[PDB]
Amino acid sequence: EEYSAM
Amino acid sequence: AKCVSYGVAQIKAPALHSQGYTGSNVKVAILDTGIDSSHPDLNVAGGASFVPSETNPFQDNSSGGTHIAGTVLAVAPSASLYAVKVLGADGKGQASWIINGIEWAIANNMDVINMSLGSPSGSAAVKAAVDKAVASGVVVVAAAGNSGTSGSSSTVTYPAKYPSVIAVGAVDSSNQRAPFSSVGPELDVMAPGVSICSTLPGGKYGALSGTSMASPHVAGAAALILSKHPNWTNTQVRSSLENTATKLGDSFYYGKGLINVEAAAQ
Ligand SMILES: [Cl-]
Ligand code: NA
Repeated sequence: EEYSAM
Repeated sequence: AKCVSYGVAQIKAPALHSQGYTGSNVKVAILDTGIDSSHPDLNVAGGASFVPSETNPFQDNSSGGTHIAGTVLAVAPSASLYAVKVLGADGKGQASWIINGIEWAIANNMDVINMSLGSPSGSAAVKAAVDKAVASGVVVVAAAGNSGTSGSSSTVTYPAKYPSVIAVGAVDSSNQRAPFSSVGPELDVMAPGVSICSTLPGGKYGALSGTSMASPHVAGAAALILSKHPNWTNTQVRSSLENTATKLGDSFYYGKGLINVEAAAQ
């Protein structure tokens, strides 16, 4: 999971 | 909104509210950790989860999606929110979940997508999905990223970094770039993103910081603009926001500057 909350 | 935030005044949303524009009949998909639909202050019109371990889009075990939903409504009190769960409780997600959320948003005729999320390397499959969304007429807005600066290198995250997507950086209440806000020629506009008070899960409220908080100010602004100009294309809405922004300094740090939704709504 490379996408993170910003 | 029940929690007061400087950010709504800062983008000149009250001027549009006073004119009678609140983002009526605009569908905004929040592609995030869910929206806690039990919040007394949020009405969620529909949704979907694409996180196999977290099957309910109407709960939020992270807090980001609920907060962001509240910011969209603080800017556009009449917008219709859709909870599209593409990130889990740790705020992390896979490219495929994000693509499934984008495809759901196209299939369900969303007007606006908000993606308060980013990866440093991005996905060719995500690029194809966002480009398809934009070609279908969706306003696609994303957080520019919280990766600060890297000399002359862009630090904008994916999918913000793609030309089809509006990349939103964060300023504080003094219109200074937040130290965490990503930079690069891909940055498009800024919005308030420091200590933004909004809705949290379990009927709570509180401040959060990030380009994640800046993005929904722009998603909400797009909803206000479409309520005054329902015939505008996504291209026209985007152009309006970029062309009427308040210049704040070098575009590498600030893009076109702070959105001015009063000016953008013509
Ligand atoms: Cl991507
Ligand atoms: Na972009």
